[PDB]
Amino acid sequence: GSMSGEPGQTSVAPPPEEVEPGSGVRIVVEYCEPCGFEATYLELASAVKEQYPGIEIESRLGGTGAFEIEINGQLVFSKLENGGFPYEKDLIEAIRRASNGETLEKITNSRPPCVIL
Repeated sequence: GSMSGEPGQTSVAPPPEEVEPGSGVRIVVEYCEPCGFEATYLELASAVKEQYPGIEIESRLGGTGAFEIEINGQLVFSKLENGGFPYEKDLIEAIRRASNGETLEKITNSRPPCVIL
């Protein structure tokens, strides 16, 4: 298939009021520090703080070229399975579904880790 699909439709804008309604979650981007994946964790760490300054997003270790996302310290969506290509709405809707107080998407882990040759 193609990497493209549903490009950016929204436009830019100035810094809105200062409110952290998304407070109530602890994001934890698990990635291989000693690899060079920070380029992605820093590109969002500057946009996540301007959105939800109330939450708490820290950096943790993964293992090797990994990017296990943990909206609440628990892997809910791996990047080594899909192939990457995240979404600004997928990284922001994490706390919106977690802080909601309702069950979130879980994995049964009935299959091995989708490798890549």
